[PDB]
Amino acid sequence: KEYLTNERIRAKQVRVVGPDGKQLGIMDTREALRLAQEMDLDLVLVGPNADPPVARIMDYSKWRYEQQMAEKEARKTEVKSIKFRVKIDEHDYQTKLGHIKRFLQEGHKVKVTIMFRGREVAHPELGERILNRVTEDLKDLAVVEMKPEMLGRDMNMLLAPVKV
Amino acid sequence: PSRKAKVKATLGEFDLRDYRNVEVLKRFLSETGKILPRRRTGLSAKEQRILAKTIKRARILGLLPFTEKLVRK
Amino acid sequence: KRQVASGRAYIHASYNNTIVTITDPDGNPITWSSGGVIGYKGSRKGTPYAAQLAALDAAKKAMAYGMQSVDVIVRGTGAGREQAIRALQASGLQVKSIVDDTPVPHNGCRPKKKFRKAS
Amino acid sequence: ARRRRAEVRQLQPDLVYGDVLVTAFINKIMRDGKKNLAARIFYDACKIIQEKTGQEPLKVFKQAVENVKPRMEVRSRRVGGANYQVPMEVSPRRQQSLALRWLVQAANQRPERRAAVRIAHELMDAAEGKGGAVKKKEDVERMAEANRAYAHYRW
RNA sequence: CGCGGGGUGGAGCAGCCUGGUAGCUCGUCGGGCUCAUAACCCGAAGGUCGUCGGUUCAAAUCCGGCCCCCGCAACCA
RNA sequence: AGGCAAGGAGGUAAAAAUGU
RNA sequence: GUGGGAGAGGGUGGUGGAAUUCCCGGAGUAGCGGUGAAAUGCGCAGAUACCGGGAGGAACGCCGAUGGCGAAGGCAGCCACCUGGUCCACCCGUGACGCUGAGGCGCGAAAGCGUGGGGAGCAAACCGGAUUAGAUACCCGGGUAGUCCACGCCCUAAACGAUGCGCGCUAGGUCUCUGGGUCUCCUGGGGGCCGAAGCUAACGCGUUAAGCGCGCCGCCUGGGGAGUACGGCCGCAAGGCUGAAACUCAAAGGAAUUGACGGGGGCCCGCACAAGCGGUGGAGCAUGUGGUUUAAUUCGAAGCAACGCGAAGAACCUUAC
Ligand SMILES: [Mg+2]
Ligand SMILES: [Mg+2]
Ligand SMILES: [Mg+2]
Ligand SMILES: [Mg+2]
Ligand SMILES: [Mg+2]
Ligand SMILES: [Mg+2]
Ligand SMILES: [Mg+2]
Ligand SMILES: [Mg+2]
Ligand SMILES: [Mg+2]
Ligand SMILES: [Mg+2]
Ligand SMILES: [Mg+2]
Ligand SMILES: [Mg+2]
Ligand SMILES: [Mg+2]
Ligand SMILES: [Mg+2]
Ligand SMILES: [Mg+2]
Ligand SMILES: [Mg+2]
Ligand SMILES: [Mg+2]
Ligand SMILES: [Mg+2]
Repeated sequence: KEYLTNERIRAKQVRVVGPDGKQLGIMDTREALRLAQEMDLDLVLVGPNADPPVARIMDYSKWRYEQQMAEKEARKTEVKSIKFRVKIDEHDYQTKLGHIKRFLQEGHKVKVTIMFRGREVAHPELGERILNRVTEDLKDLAVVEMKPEMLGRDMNMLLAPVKV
Repeated sequence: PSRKAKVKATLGEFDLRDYRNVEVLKRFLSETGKILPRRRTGLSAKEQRILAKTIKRARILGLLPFTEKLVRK
Repeated sequence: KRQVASGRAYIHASYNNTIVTITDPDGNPITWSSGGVIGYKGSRKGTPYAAQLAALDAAKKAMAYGMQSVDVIVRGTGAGREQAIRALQASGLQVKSIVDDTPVPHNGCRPKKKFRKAS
Repeated sequence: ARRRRAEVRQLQPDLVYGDVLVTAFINKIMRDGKKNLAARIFYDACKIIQEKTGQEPLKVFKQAVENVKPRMEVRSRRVGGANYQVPMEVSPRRQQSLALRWLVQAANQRPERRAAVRIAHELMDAAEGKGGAVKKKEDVERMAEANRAYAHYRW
């Protein structure tokens, strides 16, 4: 994802855009560089595809750093995927339910996802049967986000906390 | 494996149980306040033990160091 | 604003960060440097190079208080105690001596579980 | 590669100037084994150098090489479960080779028409202490300094 | 009816607020990796940001209305 | 000064489920 | 008995520093700590690191051992007290007073529980963070009981030398610690190691025997069921002792041996990775295959070692559909 700086800029007449919400026109590469120098914020080819390449006057590195930080923040609060079957047992089901409950308590969203084989005929019903029941059980902690929808080789149900 | 000198060897005849005898005693300690072992002192097990006890007693008084510092490093 | 020329350098070293505190010959600390002081967060914080850098920084700081006379005191062992010492020797101070001093317990309280298995 | 250190090849040196480095450079330039193609190219570049920047073309090349030779390089080791870019010294021959490679890359990376010309220009830049090869070298040096901590994983 | 907040690749959510420059996780499909399955990794596929506008050289972004979704009150009668 | 070795350091030896 | 000796034996009273934390004081500022990486965590009310003191509680560095003590559990700062065991030397006193021990009585780590205190660290549970498909876990940040003491109770253990105690005999050597000697060597008592004979299923044991005997006690008669039920006793509880059967399986096992295997070690190798040059995957097409479709898409080949393979020549032929 290269928004390109200073003399990473090959294009002749770049659309020299300012830092904020201003422009300087469609000016040369050298001109753009000079402008960047003036602001001390780098010249950055943020839209190369655009009607002459969009060349923002921004400090590139700092911006990138900020973006990275934001990304990191986004990493976390999160979603737990509880994977059911068609051939899954009653004790197993209970275990899964318990896990889901724990997750809810913690403050995590819940993708209860069923993983299917062949017999996508007597798969969907069983997926519903398990998942619906589970949802009914955890109603006290959980507002269902996504209902039991069959999606080709899988089935999803999702639960969100009522409150945390 | 350390063969410079032995503390009993460099020495003449002396008493083990006198803590009040620091000159002959500051010899069994390390540069750091630490007791030299059998293979650095050269005493009988029994004798060594006695010496250790005496050293401890001295420390408790204040004659010999509990510890100090190693230098130069 | 204090001005001393004379004193000591403690290098306390954990394997996580090799800290260096410069003090006057009383035991009153003027200026100090560690890994995070030289930016360095985490992993590298207590690497030999980091320690060296910290030492250099400390020396520089001391110099800003006309300081020359410095008695080294290494407390514990970290990633770079020896390197730190070397840096100090080089850095720009009249070094007194490298005093080796561990804060070893005389069989104290129970160590942590990481420091368990030492037994 | 587990027995002897395995010899470096004994290059037949240059026909024109009388040097092995030159030959090596030529070889580096040449892909597809088309030597007298690229040897000619090299000679053209030399000529250009002589004309443009009035100086002995071998000497210029040598200077360029010297400029781009990096004494510190970066390797890579997975240690602990994290991949540290390892800063280490370079052996002389290896360093030289690296420099040559970089020069050749720069010659290709240049925006102008004819290869010989490009090569010549690149060499001139290197001699000056500038261009693409030099930049690459600088970057490498930085890397061997922004990672100078993990230095202790001494291979 | 009164007020606040939000509507975004299939779902959850970042970014809006500070005009230009849309990300991650789950899901879809394909591959890899593996002796093989999950797990894994990668991609590839896939959003104009509810919508109609205007602003401005240029809107997810500044602004209005409608459409929704959440909640709080709705009093004297 | 090197020669070997003893001991103390500290760095490294990541993680990776199953069964035709 | 007398003369000695060694020792972390036990209890009672004290003290001695390092260290930790916590408090005050000082100087000092931008992070510390933490990790395979990180994050939670603390820090500008100023942490951390450094010095000065003080407050505690706990443990005892070096010596320290492959060592010493006890009957075992166990036990280490040091000193004092009370106090056990034991070893030698003299062979002086007694004249078989002994050995063993069902029961019984006593001790009995650690955890646990009761009553009261104390509480620094560590730290189950627990609350966090990461790690992870998941994380009740390994890793980090806290954190309660507990660890510590008194008094009471609990009585189990890989309570191990997995070797019941007692004595007599049956090569040595070698190191150790501890006593006496006529002291470069003898002779006792312990602790180890190597090995004669012998024993053993082999490993190994081998004067500290698992050798040869004798003495007495404890227990065993396939594994699982199960140290469970059932009773009985004990306990404030947790549980403990005491201890089956029904059924079920033709095994449960030990010791070694050959291999194989190991995210066991050492020594090696190979284009195995690195170092390098050029690709493959992205494009079209050439082909072979899987899948799918067909009236039939003949049949096989299957990870490396099936996939420009049989096919080194499919228009009919070939050809098998
Ligand atoms: Mg006596
Ligand atoms: Mg303070
Ligand atoms: Mg008699
Ligand atoms: Mg008589
Ligand atoms: Mg804790
Ligand atoms: Mg977690
Ligand atoms: Mg947890
Ligand atoms: Mg913890
Ligand atoms: Mg209690
Ligand atoms: Mg037993
Ligand atoms: Mg008995
Ligand atoms: Mg004994
Ligand atoms: Mg003996
Ligand atoms: Mg025999
Ligand atoms: Mg033997
Ligand atoms: Mg037997
Ligand atoms: Mg039991
Ligand atoms: Mg009962």
